[PDB]
Amino acid sequence: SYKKIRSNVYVDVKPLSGYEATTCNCKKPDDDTRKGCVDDCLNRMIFAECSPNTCPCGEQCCNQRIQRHEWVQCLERFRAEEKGWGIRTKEPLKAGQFIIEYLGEVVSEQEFRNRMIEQYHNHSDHYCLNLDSGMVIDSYRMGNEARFINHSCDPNCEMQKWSVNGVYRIGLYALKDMPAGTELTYDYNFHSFNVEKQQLCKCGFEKCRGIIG
Ligand SMILES: C[S@@+](CC[C@H](N)C(=O)[O-])C[C@H]1O[C@@H](n2cnc3c(N)ncnc32)[C@H](O)[C@@H]1O
Ligand SMILES: [Zn+2]
Ligand SMILES: [Zn+2]
Ligand SMILES: [Zn+2]
Repeated sequence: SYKKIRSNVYVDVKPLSGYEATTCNCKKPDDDTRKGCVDDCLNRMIFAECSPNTCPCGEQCCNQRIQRHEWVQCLERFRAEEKGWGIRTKEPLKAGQFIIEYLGEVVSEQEFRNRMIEQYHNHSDHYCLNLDSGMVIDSYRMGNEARFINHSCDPNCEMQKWSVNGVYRIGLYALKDMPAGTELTYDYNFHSFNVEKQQLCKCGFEKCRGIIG
């Protein structure tokens, strides 16, 4: 029962990273076929996508994934046993691959708290990641499919914080290759917000830490 958005909705804050990542220097290819910014390009080293208007690789680069909204067209929602809904791929996924950007209403730490008691009173799930400087990305009412990814103590994905054109945004990247049909997951510990609301983890894992978060 959420509203589908294609981009973050900035409520009362601004996640300005404060660092103008420019001149990624990594050289441009030669074949339209292949890509431009290998596993290098000085920018990707400080998790800062390249500003289109300067990247040596022109329109055919690969470190602007979050900007160009280059999400994977495979994710499929589905009923996860004792975890309600969940997301999974229909196409395999090499590791380190950009999977999708995590959207929502980016709000302050206090703006969220209020929502946490003023509206998310009688609520079961927890939809929001830590963004930066207390600012949070709330997705209880708005966001995309990522809001549907479950937690695992042995994640196959990691949420990463990148400076995009001067604004911190969060993308979901794979940690390990995955066979089609595999459910995407990430560790809510260093990413998801902090509310003493707790739940038993149906992670289904050997050394599972027992509790979410
Ligand atoms: C943002 S939602 C993920 C989508 C959700 N499964 C649904 O049906 O709408 C987060 C909630 O899903 C459930 N969940 C996600 N991962 C879980 C896990 N490993 N174990 C148990 N519950 C999980 C918990 O209620 C948690 O608060
Ligand atoms: Zn570069
Ligand atoms: Zn670039
Ligand atoms: Zn677990």
